[PDB]
Amino acid sequence: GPSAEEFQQLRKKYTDAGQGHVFAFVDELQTGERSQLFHQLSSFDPVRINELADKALNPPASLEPLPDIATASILDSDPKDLEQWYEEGLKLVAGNKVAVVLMAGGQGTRLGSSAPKGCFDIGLPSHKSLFQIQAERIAKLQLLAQRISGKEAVIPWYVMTSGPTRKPTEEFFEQHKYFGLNKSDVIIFEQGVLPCISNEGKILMESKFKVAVAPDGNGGIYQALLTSGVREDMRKRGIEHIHTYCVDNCLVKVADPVFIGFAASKQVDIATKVVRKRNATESVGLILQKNGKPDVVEYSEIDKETAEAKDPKQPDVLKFRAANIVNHYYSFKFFESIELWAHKLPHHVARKKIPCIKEGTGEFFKPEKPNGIKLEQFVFDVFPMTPLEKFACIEVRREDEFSPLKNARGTGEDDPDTSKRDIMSQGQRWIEKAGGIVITVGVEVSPLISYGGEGLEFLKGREIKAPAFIEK
Ligand SMILES: CC(=O)N[C@H]1[C@@H](OP(=O)(O)O)O[C@H](CO)[C@@H](O)[C@@H]1O
Ligand SMILES: Cn1ncc(Br)c1N
Ligand SMILES: Cn1ncc(Br)c1N
Ligand SMILES: Cn1ncc(Br)c1N
Repeated sequence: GPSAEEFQQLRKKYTDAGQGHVFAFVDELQTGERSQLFHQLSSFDPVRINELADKALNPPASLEPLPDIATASILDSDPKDLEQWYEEGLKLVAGNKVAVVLMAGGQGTRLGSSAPKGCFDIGLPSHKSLFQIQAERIAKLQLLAQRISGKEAVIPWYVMTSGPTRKPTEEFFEQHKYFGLNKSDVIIFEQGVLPCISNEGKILMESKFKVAVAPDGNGGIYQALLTSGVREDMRKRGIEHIHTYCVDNCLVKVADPVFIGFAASKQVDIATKVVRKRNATESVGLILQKNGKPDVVEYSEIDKETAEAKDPKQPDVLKFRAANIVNHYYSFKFFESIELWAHKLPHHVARKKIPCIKEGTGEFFKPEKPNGIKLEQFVFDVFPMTPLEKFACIEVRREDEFSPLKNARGTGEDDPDTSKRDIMSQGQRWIEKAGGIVITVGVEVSPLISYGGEGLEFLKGREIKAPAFIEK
């Protein structure tokens, strides 16, 4: 019983807003289930929900590649610059100035796992989860940074989850003792939610006592950094540089020192990585300059014309081919401005099949056709807020840096088999370059042995029979 007169004023607000049907079932509810609905409805402003539904449902460009000033490439940067960025990056780690934010609030709808995507075991000989691989890269990088400071290096690991992934993720991290990181340096927090909206603009009811909600997209990171206390913790620690990435990339160079030292040396607010797009239809965002500003056209939003546009003088090469691999740098100073622009991030509309109560009956039904929409903010929608001179984009090698897990085994791409093959082909490559000989497919190299190919001299001359696993 959370008051009765408060229940009344809340009912007025929703009914005035044309959303009174959320109370249609109140008179047959337990006291617990009533209190659930009251509290959760009180967390949403129904007028604001109408505004969003209206823009989504009744909705109302100069478009060029990024100029050369804002762009760089691992593939053709002066090696003096690559070494200098690497060294400076590593200095910043050794200065305890580098934090990581892992975006891991995804559902993995194409993967159809029961567990968080970061728990998934892609069938490596180690059977290590994506999370563990990433934790060991952090572990290894901390050790590398010690080797040029002679002091302990800490990179705090902020892990952003959704309501659906938060509990299993914390249990997994706990069961694995945080993969050998200090639990005090790993913070698990949660992104926010928005209500799912029917095609007619009506809030959808999951049960007779609960509204259907969904995570607010990876662009919900910003808001969540404030409300979780994470930005505060970063400030306390003296963090100045933050690498943000998606959980699903099994090759991700966590806190990559070249990237950090590149961005810091340019004094950007924001930097981002790309790879050459694989073909016209790859499900990647494209980074470009839109209306004079840095920006991303998401794969779900691009038209055929722009996706298939060819380069004037290279008729089989796409004009727009800087594929977003969700690897971002921010200055800490950028995050200090979140309150000024968080509310300006647009809401992207996705038409979704949302299980709910049929308004009228109460029969909790799984719908056939998309009955409603989910709204999501995207992390990269801050790019057009950022001046070109304070933005930087750097090309990396797909085979070293981007191998996403989108689909279930059996698909044939961006799946557990392509992921394993990419990690094991990278390990063989590194071993062969250090003098090792591989019989033979591929070799898994623990990040604790090598972060990025270093430290493998001990393998010179040794014959390794693939498939193998190099651990301590
Ligand atoms: C909002 C966002 O981060 N979108 C990203 C993200 O797409 P998904 O819809 O999450 O698969 O990962 C892609 C790379 O796997 C990237 O190209 C795209 O732009
Ligand atoms: C010239 N160009 N366009 C996309 C990307 Br990647 C590069 N290098
Ligand atoms: C994108 N933006 N707007 C104000 C400020 Br300070 C920043 N970084
Ligand atoms: C044209 N462009 N976009 C990103 C990057 Br790297 C380059 N060169």
